[PDB]
Amino acid sequence: DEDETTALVCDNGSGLVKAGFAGDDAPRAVFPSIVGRPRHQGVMVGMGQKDSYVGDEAQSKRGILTLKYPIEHGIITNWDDMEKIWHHTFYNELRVAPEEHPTLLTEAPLNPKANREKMTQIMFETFNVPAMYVAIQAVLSLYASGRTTGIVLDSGDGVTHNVPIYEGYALPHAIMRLDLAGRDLTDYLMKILTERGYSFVTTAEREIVRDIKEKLCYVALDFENEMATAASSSSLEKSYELPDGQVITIGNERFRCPETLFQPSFIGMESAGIHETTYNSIMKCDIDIRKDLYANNVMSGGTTMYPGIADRMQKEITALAPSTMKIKIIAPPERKYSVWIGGSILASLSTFQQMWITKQEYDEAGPSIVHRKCF
Amino acid sequence: DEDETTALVCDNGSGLVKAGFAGDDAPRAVFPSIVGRPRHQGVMVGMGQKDSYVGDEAQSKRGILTLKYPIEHGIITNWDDMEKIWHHTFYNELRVAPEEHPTLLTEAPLNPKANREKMTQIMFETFNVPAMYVAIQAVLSLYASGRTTGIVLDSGDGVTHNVPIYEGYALPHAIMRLDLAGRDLTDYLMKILTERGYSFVTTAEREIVRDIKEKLCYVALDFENEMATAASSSSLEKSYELPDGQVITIGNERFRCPETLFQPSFIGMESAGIHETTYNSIMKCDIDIRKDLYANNVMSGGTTMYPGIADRMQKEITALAPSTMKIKIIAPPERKYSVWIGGSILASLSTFQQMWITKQEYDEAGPSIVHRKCF
Amino acid sequence: DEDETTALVCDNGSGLVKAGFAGDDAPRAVFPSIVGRPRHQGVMVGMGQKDSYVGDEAQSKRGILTLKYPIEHGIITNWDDMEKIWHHTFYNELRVAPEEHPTLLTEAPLNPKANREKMTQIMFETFNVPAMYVAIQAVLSLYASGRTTGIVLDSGDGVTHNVPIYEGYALPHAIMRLDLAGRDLTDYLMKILTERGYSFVTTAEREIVRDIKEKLCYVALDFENEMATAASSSSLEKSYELPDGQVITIGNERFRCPETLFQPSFIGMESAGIHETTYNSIMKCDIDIRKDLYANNVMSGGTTMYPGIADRMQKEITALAPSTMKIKIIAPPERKYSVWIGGSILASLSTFQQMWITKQEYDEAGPSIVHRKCF
Repeated sequence: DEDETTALVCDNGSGLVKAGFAGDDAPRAVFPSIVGRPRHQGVMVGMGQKDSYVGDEAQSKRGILTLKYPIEHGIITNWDDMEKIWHHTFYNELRVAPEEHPTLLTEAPLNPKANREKMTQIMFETFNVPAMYVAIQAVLSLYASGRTTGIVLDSGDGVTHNVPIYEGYALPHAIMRLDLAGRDLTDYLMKILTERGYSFVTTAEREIVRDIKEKLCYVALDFENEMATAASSSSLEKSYELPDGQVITIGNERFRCPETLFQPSFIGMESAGIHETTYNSIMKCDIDIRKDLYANNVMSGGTTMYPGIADRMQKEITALAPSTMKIKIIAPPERKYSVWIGGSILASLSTFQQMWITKQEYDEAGPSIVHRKCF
Repeated sequence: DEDETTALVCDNGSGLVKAGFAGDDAPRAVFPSIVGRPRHQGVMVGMGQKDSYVGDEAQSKRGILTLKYPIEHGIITNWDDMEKIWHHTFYNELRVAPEEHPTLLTEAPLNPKANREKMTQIMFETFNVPAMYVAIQAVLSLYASGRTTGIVLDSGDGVTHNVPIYEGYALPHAIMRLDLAGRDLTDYLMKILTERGYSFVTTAEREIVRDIKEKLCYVALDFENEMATAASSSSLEKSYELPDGQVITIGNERFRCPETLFQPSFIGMESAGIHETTYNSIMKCDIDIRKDLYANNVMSGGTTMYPGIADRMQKEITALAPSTMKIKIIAPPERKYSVWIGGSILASLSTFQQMWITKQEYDEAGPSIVHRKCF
Repeated sequence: DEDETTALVCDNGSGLVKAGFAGDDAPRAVFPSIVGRPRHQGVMVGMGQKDSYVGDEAQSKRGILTLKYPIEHGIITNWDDMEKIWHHTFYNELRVAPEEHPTLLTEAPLNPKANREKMTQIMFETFNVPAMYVAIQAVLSLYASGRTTGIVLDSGDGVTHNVPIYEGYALPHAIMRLDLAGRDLTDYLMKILTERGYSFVTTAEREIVRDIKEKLCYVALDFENEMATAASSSSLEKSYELPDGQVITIGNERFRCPETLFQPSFIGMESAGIHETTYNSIMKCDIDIRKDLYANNVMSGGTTMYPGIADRMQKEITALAPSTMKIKIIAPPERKYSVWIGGSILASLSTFQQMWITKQEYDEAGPSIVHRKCF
């Protein structure tokens, strides 16, 4: 017990952190990974004039901020903010003490040697956690699927990826990435709205554009019919209500914004997203593994979650792929949190006492062991 | 004992003083802060030529006096009138010997350094009280509400005020004063009662119109339905008996005077009243305030008390505010007295023996220490 | 002539409307966008029961009326009120027959388009104007500067904006609206005056504090020093007398409010103010047009007319900008009407007989052709 369920899992995600204990099905703490600092002196009536707090406190909610998004594009960018974040992860969010709990964290698909180490320097030297672990975001998604071989295509908030997996780890020459994903299409949804209207330009009109992404967005299975069919009498017309009585008629719009992730092109770079990108990821992968991977293409993230995406993947990657390979997407129900759940199962596991990085090993060898125990 | 409840508390309020001791629920002395002086060499009563009268004395004998008001616009203008008043406060009202009682005097929330220092001068250097404290009114009103988390919107008699507090650090650029309040409203009630027919000609016809305000009046929860239906058959008629048996019927007048505190404007520019003035005791500074403020919006003072003001505030700030904030007003029972009460409870506090400004601290260091021990 | 001078222009701003004819240097009608409605049945001196008043006439009757603001944040939220405004704009304000008059009406930087079109319905279907145009406000401020290319910051009433225009094409991907502007930076100044020493009595006096910003208010070149400096001996001290004998000794206040536009502050509204939000508008638009953006940064609008604001802008954006790139503000003398002057010239234009959206095209194809004629 004392290790086995007290183990923690804390996905440092591209916009939101997911923390908890191990062997929980779904995260104990979820928060926008943002800290900031005063542009002016200012107090309320409350307690004592503090320097920086974190998350939904400073995001739903950021006036005197200088917003720092310290984990940009899934690689922890600022470490004074990150530390404050983990302080908030324990002594606010999980209501626990660091020296008591081993932690499992996730990292970037190409997290550099020394950043993985920088994580480990802080987690022992300020946080003093008794044991710890960090595993790559993608391997944990395929592990939440529970397949040892495959190809994960992660398009969460600030990063799109493709990582083959076969019997244990990843393949960095195949591994694709893209810096435009779950965020970038929400603002773009505001454009397509602001070609319809909209107008959404308060903060409270901008952060609701986000939610309209989550509901009203679809991925068009054939844009040729659909876009044109929207403008007759038809359907496509849906609506939302504002904080007041104004209806938000959105029709010939709903499907335009996800389509982007299925061909992001922009004047003198072509940022080919989701599909051809798998074919070229697997075409850099092992030739004997390819077959399985064609059938074991799995998705994860916020912006893999739009309605229509799986069918849309199913037709597309096939048209590209060599017709003897039985191809098939695995995009499970829980695929916005899978990165974490893989972690949870990876910690509450009878074998895992071997794979912990401990107190002692750290003092003896220093952070490079956390690289060498991984690969 | 020798300090504890020998400790005095004395609110210098814009028209009214509240003196007393530490550890009392309700003020021991209360008087109208008028200073009279005869316009005639009139050898008076059981003692002949008197230079002055203070409190109700000055209010009876007005016809022979000139009336002075030292705490005008929140602050201590002339220090001979003040000192006369405090001599009345101790040597007449409280009946104490000044040299055995620590005092607490209050201070107007934008009380200049030297003005705090000048209360500090007179208490020790002439009154010779062994110890003292000067206290930011909105911090005493705060405390009394069992909270340090809560924005005082003081609106007394000659003052409106919104002061936000960081455990003492009362923000020096969100604090507000706005002098249109209980006095402006009383003269308004006279005005409207005259349009109605009536003649508030003499002093005996004039000071009754104040008390009518204090009790018979209301704040509309919507000004349409009220200020239409009242002019018919309906309700809303109330009546007062005079110094004689002539009844004074008030119906379309009653609820206009408190309404004023919310909505002036006519034609020109763009400005605020209570609600918008609390929407910019909002827009000011700190990132991690807000969620506290909107839910913990307090009120205090003489012109806060008229029936309807809480529910009227509660709709109003909410329509202005972005609709993710859980908003809630707080308007306590005793809210023309809180200013003193939390004062009193703050002097009978076990933590306070560091805080008292003493004889010695003053002979060693002198005046500024009262400010420097606080802000 | 028959088209040329008889063309109208009517900038529907978030508080004030600006109207007139083609060619004219300065607007023929400037009115408050106040539809006021009665809470009463009754008759005025010589005039019977009307359902509404619009502009100044409504404002004068406040006590008996309910006011609304239909063009909140720049966007037409209620169409009963809007239609009432335009009906007043022709049949009262511009004193002409609409069916003889092409009209040019502005629209917010990213307006609604279902609303550009709803505006296109009412103007033909009820006001039968022979032709008309709807024009993007900020594009008309760069058009008052006679340029095809430049980034425009328009901070008018409850509108603040950043628009990058390249060769007559307003890039919707960088367009900020901020929601702290000419109003918000008055209502606050209102009360800091009152903190010091003031009050505003009854139904009218709220609306003197825009004139106070527009005349007195300074943008300090350093806030830390100036804050202390004001409270020493120093200067800052000047005074404004009322329409009665109350002097407004404002000194220590005068600089604090224009400063707000260089980073508005509280919590549930991010507002990196003026400087960073331009940088983050420009950096959404490409380098080969960034050279023309940094040289061609523009400001129109009431509150960007501040004493200090150009010089402050000049230091403040440059501290964020990549260092060799040459910057200079385009903030011309007439920058509180520019939006209408863009319109007036754009009607008085030899080429425009192809660019009128005609009587006929409307009956054949309907409203969206007015957005499709724009692009």
